[PDB]
Amino acid sequence: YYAEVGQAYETPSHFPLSYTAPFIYQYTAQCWSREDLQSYLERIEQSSGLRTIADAASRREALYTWWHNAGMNVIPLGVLQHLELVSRDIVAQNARKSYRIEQHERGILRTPEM
Amino acid sequence: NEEKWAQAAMEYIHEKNHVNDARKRQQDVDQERSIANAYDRYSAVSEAKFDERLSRLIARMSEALEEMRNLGLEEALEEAVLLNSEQPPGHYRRPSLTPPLAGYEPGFGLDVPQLRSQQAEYPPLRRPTDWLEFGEGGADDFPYVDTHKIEDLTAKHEAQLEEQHGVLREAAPLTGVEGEGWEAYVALHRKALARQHLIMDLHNDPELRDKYNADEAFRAAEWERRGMGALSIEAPLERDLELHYAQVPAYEAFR
Amino acid sequence: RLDATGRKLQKTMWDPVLQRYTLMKETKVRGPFLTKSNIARKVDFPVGA
Amino acid sequence: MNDIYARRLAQTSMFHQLMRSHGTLWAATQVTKEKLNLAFVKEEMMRVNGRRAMPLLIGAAANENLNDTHFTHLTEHCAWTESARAFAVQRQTPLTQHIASMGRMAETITQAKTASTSQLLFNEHLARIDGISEFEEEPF
Amino acid sequence: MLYGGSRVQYLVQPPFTLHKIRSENLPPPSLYAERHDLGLEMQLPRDMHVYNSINMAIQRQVGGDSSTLGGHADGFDMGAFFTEQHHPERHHNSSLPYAKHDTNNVLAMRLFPVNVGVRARTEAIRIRTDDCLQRLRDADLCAKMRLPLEHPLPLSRRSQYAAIHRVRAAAHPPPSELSIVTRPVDRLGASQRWLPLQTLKPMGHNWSAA
Amino acid sequence: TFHSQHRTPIIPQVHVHDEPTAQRIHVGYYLHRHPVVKHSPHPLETEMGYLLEREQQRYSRHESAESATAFFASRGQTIDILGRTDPNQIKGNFFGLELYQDAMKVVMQRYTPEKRLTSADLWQPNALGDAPPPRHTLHRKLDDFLYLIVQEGATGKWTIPHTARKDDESLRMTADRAISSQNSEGLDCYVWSNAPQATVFLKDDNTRLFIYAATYLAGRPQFASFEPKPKDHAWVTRHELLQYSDTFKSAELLKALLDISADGTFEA
Amino acid sequence: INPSYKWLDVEPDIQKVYRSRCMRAALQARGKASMMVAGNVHYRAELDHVTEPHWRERVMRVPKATERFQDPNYFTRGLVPSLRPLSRYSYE
Amino acid sequence: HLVAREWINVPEMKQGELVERNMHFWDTIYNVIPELGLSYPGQKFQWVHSQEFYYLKKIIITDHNMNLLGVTPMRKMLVWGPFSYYEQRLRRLSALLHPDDPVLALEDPNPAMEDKLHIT
Amino acid sequence: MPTTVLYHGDQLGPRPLVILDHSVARLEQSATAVLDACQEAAKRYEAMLSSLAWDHGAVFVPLQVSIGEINVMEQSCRHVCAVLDAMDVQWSHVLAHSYGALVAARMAASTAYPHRIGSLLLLDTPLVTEQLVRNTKQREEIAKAKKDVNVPPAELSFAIESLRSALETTLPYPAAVDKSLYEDHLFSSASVFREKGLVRDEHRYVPVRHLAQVHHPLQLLVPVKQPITDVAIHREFFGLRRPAVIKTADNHEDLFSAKCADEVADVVRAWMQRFEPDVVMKRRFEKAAKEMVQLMGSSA
Amino acid sequence: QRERDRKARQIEKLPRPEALHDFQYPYEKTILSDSMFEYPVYETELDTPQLFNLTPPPDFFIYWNATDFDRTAYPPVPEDDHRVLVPSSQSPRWIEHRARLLQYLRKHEIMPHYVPHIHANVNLSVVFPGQYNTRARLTDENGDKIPPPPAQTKMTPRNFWFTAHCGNYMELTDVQQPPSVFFFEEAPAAASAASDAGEAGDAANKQSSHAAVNYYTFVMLSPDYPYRVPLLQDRHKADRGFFLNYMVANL
Amino acid sequence: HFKKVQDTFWSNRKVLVNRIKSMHNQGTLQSAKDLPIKTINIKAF
Amino acid sequence: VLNKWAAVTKSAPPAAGLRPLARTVSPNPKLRPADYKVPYVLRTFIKDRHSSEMQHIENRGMYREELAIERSRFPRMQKTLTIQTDGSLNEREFEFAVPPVVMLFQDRLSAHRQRQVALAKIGKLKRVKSWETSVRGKESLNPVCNALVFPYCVPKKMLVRPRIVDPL
Repeated sequence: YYAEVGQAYETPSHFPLSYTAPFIYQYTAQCWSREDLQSYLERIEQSSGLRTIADAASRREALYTWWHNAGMNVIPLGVLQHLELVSRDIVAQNARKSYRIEQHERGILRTPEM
Repeated sequence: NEEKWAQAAMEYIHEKNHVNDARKRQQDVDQERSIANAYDRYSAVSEAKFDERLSRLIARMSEALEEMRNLGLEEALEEAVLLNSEQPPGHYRRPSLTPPLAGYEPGFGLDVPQLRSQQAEYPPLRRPTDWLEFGEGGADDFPYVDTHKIEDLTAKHEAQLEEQHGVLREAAPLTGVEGEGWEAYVALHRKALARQHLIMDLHNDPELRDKYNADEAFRAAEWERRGMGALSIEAPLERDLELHYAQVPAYEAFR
Repeated sequence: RLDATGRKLQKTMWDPVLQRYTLMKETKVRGPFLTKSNIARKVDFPVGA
Repeated sequence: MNDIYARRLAQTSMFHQLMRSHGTLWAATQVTKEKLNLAFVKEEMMRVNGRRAMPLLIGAAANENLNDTHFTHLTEHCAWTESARAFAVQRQTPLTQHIASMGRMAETITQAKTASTSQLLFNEHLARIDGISEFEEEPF
Repeated sequence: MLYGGSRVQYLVQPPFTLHKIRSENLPPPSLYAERHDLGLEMQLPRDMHVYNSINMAIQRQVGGDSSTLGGHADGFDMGAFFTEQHHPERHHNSSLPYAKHDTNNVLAMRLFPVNVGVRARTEAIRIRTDDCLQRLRDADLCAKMRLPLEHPLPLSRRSQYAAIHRVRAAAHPPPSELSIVTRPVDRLGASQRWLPLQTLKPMGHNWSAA
Repeated sequence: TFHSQHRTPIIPQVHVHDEPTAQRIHVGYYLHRHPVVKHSPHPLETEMGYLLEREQQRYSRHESAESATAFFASRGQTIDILGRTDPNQIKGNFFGLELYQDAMKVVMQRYTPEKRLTSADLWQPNALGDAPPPRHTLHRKLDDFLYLIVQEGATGKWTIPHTARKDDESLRMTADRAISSQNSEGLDCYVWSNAPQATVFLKDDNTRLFIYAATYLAGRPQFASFEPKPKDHAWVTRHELLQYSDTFKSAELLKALLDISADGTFEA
Repeated sequence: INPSYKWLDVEPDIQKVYRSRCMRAALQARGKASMMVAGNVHYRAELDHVTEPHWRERVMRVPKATERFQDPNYFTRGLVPSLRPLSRYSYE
Repeated sequence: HLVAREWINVPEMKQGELVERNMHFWDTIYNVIPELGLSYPGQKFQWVHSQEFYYLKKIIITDHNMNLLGVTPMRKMLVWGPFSYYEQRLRRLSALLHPDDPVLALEDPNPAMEDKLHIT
Repeated sequence: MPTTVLYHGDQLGPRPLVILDHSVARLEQSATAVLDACQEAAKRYEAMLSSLAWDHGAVFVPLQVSIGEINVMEQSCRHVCAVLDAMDVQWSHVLAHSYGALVAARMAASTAYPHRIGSLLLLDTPLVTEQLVRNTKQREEIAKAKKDVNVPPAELSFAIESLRSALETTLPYPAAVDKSLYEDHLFSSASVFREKGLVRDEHRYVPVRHLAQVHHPLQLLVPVKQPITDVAIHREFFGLRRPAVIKTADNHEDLFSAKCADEVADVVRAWMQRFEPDVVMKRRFEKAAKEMVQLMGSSA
Repeated sequence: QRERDRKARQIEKLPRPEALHDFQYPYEKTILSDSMFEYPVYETELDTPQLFNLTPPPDFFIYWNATDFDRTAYPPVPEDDHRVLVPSSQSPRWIEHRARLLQYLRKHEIMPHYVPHIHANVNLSVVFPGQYNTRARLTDENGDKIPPPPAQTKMTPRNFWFTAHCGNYMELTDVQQPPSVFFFEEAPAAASAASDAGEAGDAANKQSSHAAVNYYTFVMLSPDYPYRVPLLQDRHKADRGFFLNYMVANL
Repeated sequence: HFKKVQDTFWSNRKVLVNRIKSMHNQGTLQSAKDLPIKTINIKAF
Repeated sequence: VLNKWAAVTKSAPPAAGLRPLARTVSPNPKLRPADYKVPYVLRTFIKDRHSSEMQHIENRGMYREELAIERSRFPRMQKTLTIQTDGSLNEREFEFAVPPVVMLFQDRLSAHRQRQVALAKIGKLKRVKSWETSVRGKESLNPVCNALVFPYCVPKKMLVRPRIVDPL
């Protein structure tokens, strides 16, 4: 839902989680109102030790175990495996952007359409 | 008339994976299984009482070479640690079933001038050092070659055994006891040549010799980068045990 | 092709009639394939009373 | 029961053949700083005595050039004189040693048949069993 | 080993170590894998409309490959492909093993007398199957109506009184209704005369297409 | 094998050249005799013989063929020199040399193999249960090793023939002359190592002994010519060396002797 | 490795790609899609190199005949799940 | 499949009188199949267990046995439990075979003529 | 370790015969009256050994019973294997008539002492009984059948009752003295098996599975008439060798008479002459002597 | 140069008759191992996988009598039985058993679909009064109706394969009696260390059920009431509840 | 299949050494390495 | 492939579970792999294919109820007595048809008793003596090390000395 499409997630990997909600929604409307996600994608930031898109990509195990033993009544794990699918993309693309900017100095010079 | 002898001779070389005996029965093939375990149960205490003695022999020899170093006989070490090359002379006897006879000459004096000949042996016995003395650049002080001719001679075999062991893993594979008996014999050489490759690197480099000897987890790390390890002999669980029903032989059971 | 075989060729092939793997003895491709020579002499099997 | 003679005649030699060999090991285990104990000498003692002989028809099998150093003839014990089967492990059997060379063409058939007879393979074999054998002082 | 190849101690091999399976790791119980694991006459051609079926030029390299997907990405090596694809064998045969082809009822090609010629067998494994289709429809029709099974269902009884519309699951009749007797003529207690379903003649067809 | 010296040179030992102020140091040699016959076969092991020699037979490389000739015969291609196929008569005249046949027919009527059990090893208890009996026969027991323990005429206790270390000699050279001098070069000795085999620090004389394992080959060990003014010698096995422990010189030395002592048995 | 040697992939799910294309082509209409996508034709040269930076060396590396035929005893002792001696070429 | 026992009670006439001789049927098989004696560590997974009779895949021994612990799953067919999940796959295959196809082949004491070796 | 021994010959040789008998007594009393106790046992062997002129000498070791529970067997072995060290002998053929048998079968079975016993000849002593072996093989199957749960308890219950209703007798004692011990410690029927009939703590004497290990060349002597130690069972366990019979003796205690003292030795000497190396060697070369001459006779 | 290289190319036209030790290793010879030929040994047989994932008896002689019809071929009991564990959150066995149980549920379509949010907390073991019966019947010899076995009082190896485990099988003959429910819970504690309560928890007058979660209700429902329909058929195209077999409350 | 591949090696060998004896004769200095089966030492022929 | 609707159709094709297709090298020199060399394994033709195809597997690692004796390598070894020149009776084994006891000349001791008396010709029989070897020919150099201990050599500042010369 997130990698094969290739959206321009302009979110750097250090933003809080509450700023991957506008992406996760566009694939989960008809399931949770947009303002409902911002109740799930905040209880994750408040309760768990995870804050950033880079964290939710490096602590997918530590996050779930929180959800199992603390969430499980409100946050539908649908969000989580959605939250894990974007956080493994926003982190991916930033690696592909940060590299694309770091060659553009070394002189590779490719256009917007690459 | 010759190629027909060879055709019958290279038949003699062929080693075929041949069946178990048809006459074997689960009533004796376990009896011979009962015998062999009744043996390593016997020989164990005869081996446990051997390697325990080298645990003592080595203790005396190490502590006798390190005492020679405290007694100030430093140069005596460097002539006593030297390898004693004189082979036990032909006078040295190998025991037989019965003692020597009191005054026996071969055939009581029936002497054959032919069977007493001086004759050959198949092996040419070329060895890894014949490329040093009996080769070009004839080393005058042969058993005292310059070190750099060892940093290269050893570097020749790791470029030769790694090639000898390449073909002998595809062209002549073999598994089981003789397999793990061949890899061990090989890996013990790629290790023995490695510590040789190591002492030289530990020798000509005057930096590393200090930090090498500085700690332990470094050498046990440096030894792990040299490929040298600690070969772990498989422990004999000879104890009478009931093998799990899935570990039974991979053939139809005996009769 | 070359006379590696003085013996007349033989093979095991699915005999589609019997639905059984049976022998296949070679023979010239032109000729009646069930002549009064392909009759087997009667024999009492090792079955029956 | 020629092996159970050999086995019990290697321990009394791997005892001695280690006495002459502990020195040269002590010198090496002083600079590598490895521990010179039973866990070290055994590994040494196996790489010198035990040498599974490869089928002698590979060419690289007949070319084993590591268990005949000036050292491996000193710490090697007497295992392969007390039973020919212990000998057919380390080397190959006294005849298969010949036929194989003719197999890999290292010696013509005529070089094999005559020099691979039941008699020569007898008096020659009992030379390796004794160690009384021709040398080539200047090996070519 | 330190003894020069004289294998005399620990001759008895120690039995090898067991490689266990984690039964939880396994795939879920799959119905479509329950059906086709056995191996039978055939499935349908995988086409009512010939699209999506399979090509005859690749019908040889199938058999369990209905599941989506070598040792590598691919290069096919031109070996074991062109070495197994057209073996020295598998040529100049006439009957290549049962691959995935919806040929005659091979489940019933095995169960039938070889005595009958071909064109009179493929016309008789169908008249066997044509009955096995009626036996199956009647059980579906009789059970769904809660009726005890009846085999030569009367065309008046068939179309179960206007094919009752299945009143609009299926249920057994109570064991009071059950009994071995199943022919309507034998159920109530028409002429009970009996005749086989088909005539098997050990005659061989006299028109071979070639 | 104990191969002959194929081409291995012999690097001798050399007089040292820097006087290191040699201290109180003796050098003794622990002489012993190679086993004259093989390990007496335990009856279990003979029951292992009928195991292997059965299995090593019924799993032969060529099963039915009785031998190489018996195999080679089956093609009519011979191995022997003279080209004989029927392997029964190859057994009659193996060598094609009829003088050998003469050299045999005499042996098979005159030869009688020697007796492994020396009557010196029919030990009798009526001799006495006292301090160890005088065991001078080097022919004592041909299965085990026979080590030399010698008692001085000084204090009666037992010792290994030991001499001091001169200044410029090594420890092999000392041990080399340590025996040849005390036997007037009348022994054929073989010191295995170029370094000692053991080491014992004394507090009585402060002396530091370097044992050396040497093998008697030939030569009558003239004892009253030894250094430590010996009373009488003893050729005892690694095992009964525990018997002299009561009269033995140094408990620090006895076990430091049993520990380098080999054995033909290893059941201890 | 070599843009001359091509495979034909059929990925079975038609909805899996249609329901993305209809997005990927609806996003890039609003100018909100990124052009560094793997499926971009001109990017694949750089895409691999962002993730696997030394993939040249992983296919260029020549294997010694020892490791290509891992110790057959490791197969009986079960260490290596199954020896494949002929699959030696990295087709990436 | 070949369903046969180790011991078969075969009658025989001794001194003109009928007496039972416990026949060791095991020796009947091994003569028929000299492949079972020649056992090598791969043969129980061999493709064709006996290249003579490639038809033969298992030999179901049916001998009443009194030991508590029966034969281990290596040599016993599981004959209890729900062998499937979604449908007992017999009643599916029980739909395809017809009430007029073979289930028996009883040998013939006196055959009508040389062909009818068994009656189906 | 006792000092009391009866060395029969004048010599003692390298590896003489170490003859055992019943557990003589307990050295809780002084060594002088127990000396007399083992002095009568020799009077059964003093005869047999005389005919068997043994070129190695012959020994007799006394064995004490334990002040405790487990010290009955482990003591006697270390007690025997010491008297082999005080004599400078390993691999001594042994004879046995009584509890002096189990000790050999306790050494020759277990590790840590399998090289002291070279041979083992049983005079009349049964090591196992049909009742004791046909039961223990079930005590191993019930052990699983008590564990595994598929088994039907109608067969399980039947197999247990048939295991106690046909329980094991003590080993028949081939003497009068240890009739205590064979019923006191070794097979104290109230102690050797807990969970009556089902598990038998055979670690005191030896677990029967280990009596299915002893391949020390074993022989049984048997009086032709009514014996103890039925031959039928022993040939099954200790390999298919027929135990040579004493065709003259009636029962036990008649092996030692004058009627048999020659052949009970003239079949035992045949046993010592199966493992003495100089004996087997002379029959070996003199074999090849008579072998070779067959080739010189066929040379014409 | 031109003809030598030609002769050099004649050397490559020359035959290479090279006798081999044995057959070439990859192509003709092959290496067998214990991994290739081994009976499937499930590390844990909770799901009773032998009865479903059948594997042919590899051997040639397959001993099948008639009496092997009676025997109920249940798996062997595994030691360290899960039923006696306690569901603490630090017990190493439990953590293993916690996921292995949730492993089995995902395998059997249950966890994410039928029972969405399983908060695996307590060590439920629903022992059934079981007789290892092959079929419902009457006592054979006694000519009596079999007395319905009493309510299970203790967990035991014999009552292992008659519990409710991760998908195991039970012959319906055994389940015909109401099930005995053994469940152990650990989650209630006086505090995060049961400390500083200062006799609180004692002031809770229902200690065994003092918490708002400690009176438990055991409901048993059978999802496949008419027949076992595939998930992917029934998951989507029907909305029907489950057959409620049993429901005890206030446990 | 077997008999045809065992005998050929004996004709296929005699083709090698005969032709290589000549391909040595022609002055082509043929060391033990450049030729197909290395283990031959022509000086033995 | 013939389907159900063909003008002529065929009977049951063979289920492949019997008479399988061996995956063996195509005779076509293009369809055989690279490493493949023509198998000139000279061998006594084993007739029955039960014992033939067995060679094509390598099952020395597979578990065995028997003991793991190294089989099919040691050909068949006939023991025979060898009476050494001093009458010390050994016993060794050979594969070919050796007779029983073989008289032996040219033993180890006889060779040594030959070299001595031949060294008695030059009179050097007696011995060369180390302590009496006050011959002190040597030299010390920096980058030098023994060569006889090549696998376990050690480099250091090593004294150089010539070997012993034995005329024989």
